[PDB]
Amino acid sequence: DKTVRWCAVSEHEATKCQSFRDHMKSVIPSDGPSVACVKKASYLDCIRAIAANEADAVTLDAGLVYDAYLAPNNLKPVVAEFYGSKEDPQTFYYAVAVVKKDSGFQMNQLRGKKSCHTGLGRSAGWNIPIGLLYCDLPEPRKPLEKAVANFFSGSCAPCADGTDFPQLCQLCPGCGCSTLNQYFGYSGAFKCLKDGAGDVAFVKHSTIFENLANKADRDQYELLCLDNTRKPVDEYKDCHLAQVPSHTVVARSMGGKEDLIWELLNQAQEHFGKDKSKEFQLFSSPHGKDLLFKDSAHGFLKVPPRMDAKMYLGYEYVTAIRNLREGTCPECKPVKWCALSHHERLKCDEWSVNSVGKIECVSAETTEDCIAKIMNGEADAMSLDGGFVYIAGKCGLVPVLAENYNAGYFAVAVVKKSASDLTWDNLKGKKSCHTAVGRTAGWNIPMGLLYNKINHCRFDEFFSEGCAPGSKKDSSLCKLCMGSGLNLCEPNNKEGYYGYTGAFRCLVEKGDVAFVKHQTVPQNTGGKNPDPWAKNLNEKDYELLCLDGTRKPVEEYANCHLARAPNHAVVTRKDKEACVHKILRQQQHLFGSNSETKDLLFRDDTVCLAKLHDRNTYEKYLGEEYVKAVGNLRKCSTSSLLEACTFRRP
Ligand SMILES: [Fe+3]
Repeated sequence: DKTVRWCAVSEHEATKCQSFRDHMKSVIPSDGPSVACVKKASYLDCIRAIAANEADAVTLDAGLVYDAYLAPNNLKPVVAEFYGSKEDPQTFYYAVAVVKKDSGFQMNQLRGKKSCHTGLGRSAGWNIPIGLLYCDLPEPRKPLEKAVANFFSGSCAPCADGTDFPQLCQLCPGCGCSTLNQYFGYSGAFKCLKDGAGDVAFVKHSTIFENLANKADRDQYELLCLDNTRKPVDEYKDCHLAQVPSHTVVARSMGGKEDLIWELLNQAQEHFGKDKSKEFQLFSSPHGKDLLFKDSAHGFLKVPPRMDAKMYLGYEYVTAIRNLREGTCPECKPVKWCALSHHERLKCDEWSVNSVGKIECVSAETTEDCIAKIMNGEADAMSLDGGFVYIAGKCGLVPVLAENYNAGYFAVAVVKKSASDLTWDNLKGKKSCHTAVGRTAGWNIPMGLLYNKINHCRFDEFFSEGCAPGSKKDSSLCKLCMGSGLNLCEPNNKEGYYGYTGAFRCLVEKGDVAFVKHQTVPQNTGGKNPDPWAKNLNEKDYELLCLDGTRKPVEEYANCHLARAPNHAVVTRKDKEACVHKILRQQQHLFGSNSETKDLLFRDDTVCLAKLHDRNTYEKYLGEEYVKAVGNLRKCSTSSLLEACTFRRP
């Protein structure tokens, strides 16, 4: 059967689920999804039912999405409700801390201030901010209200126990837990800030825009960012306490039935969603409000399949809620490097013991997996080609240090000297060799420039065929690759045409043009590479294509390159930027210019790890022209990590 067992948490919900069930049968054909209805006592019982394979799907708030993820439940987000409208779907809100312009303090200076909260137990106004501040609170941290009462000098915390903790009600005596209290709710807590009762209001990104129509007034307010800087109120995407999904359908991590759940809900919205005007409506009920889904919902969006709960909720949210649940606080130290192979891990392990605890190791199977571990705190750092820096950046990470070899390396187009027809001005129908799709030298620069000439990124229809590792297996740009079985066209070492050397090899054996870096040909000719494919080559037999339309010798790269590559760079989270900057310079003065295979963790061209100063953003580090190019190449991107991050921040 293709049945989705929907979990209801009340009798009114099960009634709506049964109506849902019955109406779907009229509009979905026999080979299509159907609905079964399971009634449990609570959200938590539903989570357990689904983990136990007694049900399949339930829609949850953020907090319960977190509970659902924890062992032994192991559920994940699969479909999101959206709001507002189809043109600009709203899936998330942002919890923010709003303050007055010129009030003279940062997030790490909130102790002693006056706070305005929407209400005790509410997410944006209490659980998140207090969650994030948890370890700043004085001991004993239980009971929580007492500890908060002794952190802020006074507050309005609606619904708090002012009798036992009067500080929490200084700004709203009684701590009224209703609209009768002028400082209750989102508009209430903002008002508490605006009227000068408090110094900080813990509310939503939209709260200020709903209460202040004129920009001139909003310019008198700012937001506290967790890096202890301030930003304008319309920049909440880069300055929030947490990003929070409004309502999320979850399901088993393995065994599903993700695709069935989406097929069901997508067809349900199409026949019974917003403004469909049938007797049955998905987003309302005669039996009650917010049954199964929120009545305000306008539809559903499929959650990208790479997404897990921690990535969906985000690192900020998870930190906040972890603190609340676990109640654990520390008493700088170990940087967790991410390895991508057994040989990367072996160098890392012996680095760890050589560093004396200062460095530790974690491994993942691909770069993206390693990036995701950095985003969620399972790891802290790794070094990346410019193309992965962009992806890391879109995913919220920052570059901290750049690999130096000597402005960085040159991306060049290599060709065989014999075939003296080839020029940059027309490579249409020729055979191309790339390091990998999405890398600086192999793709982003050359195809970036190419995009401007042809105005599309279907490069498998420009070149006759090629090898560009990471392409779709049925693409003409996997035809020249050499990997066997499942390894064919894979962006890793089991594919011999992957990477700088690989792409040059590809040119030598099969291609017409290879997109690599300036030192690749010199290093793989003249006997320096002893492998049979390179041993007997000399660099004089290869030439570079210049932007002119002319050609030049390989040593002449400085006047015959496509563009300057931004260097490979170490990336991490903003909250570890300082510690990573410190520990690596302290480690490279000990183990720098003063791997057992090739280019493990860092390139072997790397002489030092260099300061970035003001270029600690992916946009500022890569430069605008590089970012523009990659932007245009996304239209044809197949990176599932990038798809997941962009779902959360388009
Ligand atoms: Fe590179």
